[PDB]
Amino acid sequence: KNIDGYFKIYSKHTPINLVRDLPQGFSALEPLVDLPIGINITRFQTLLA
Amino acid sequence: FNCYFPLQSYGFQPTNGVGYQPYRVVVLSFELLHAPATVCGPKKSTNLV
Repeated sequence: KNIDGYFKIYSKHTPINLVRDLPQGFSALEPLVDLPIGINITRFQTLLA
Repeated sequence: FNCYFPLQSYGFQPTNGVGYQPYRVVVLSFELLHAPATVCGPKKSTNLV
């Protein structure tokens, strides 16, 4: 998420048992780090190994 | 004639005077842009009452 230049990152790691490609239920995502960058962003991309 | 090599070396010898001795100079410039702050000074602290 982009907060007026401050880019924030939230995360959560939990085990699952994949049955239908997307486990449902409920969870809460904790924060990871704040990033005072201040650069406009409009798109993104993944980096696969 | 009407031509000159613009760069020249310094005469920093140990016998130089106050007006010719070497001086390690650093110019600290500050910048206030629309982007947020990045480096703020040390704040005071006291014991916990």
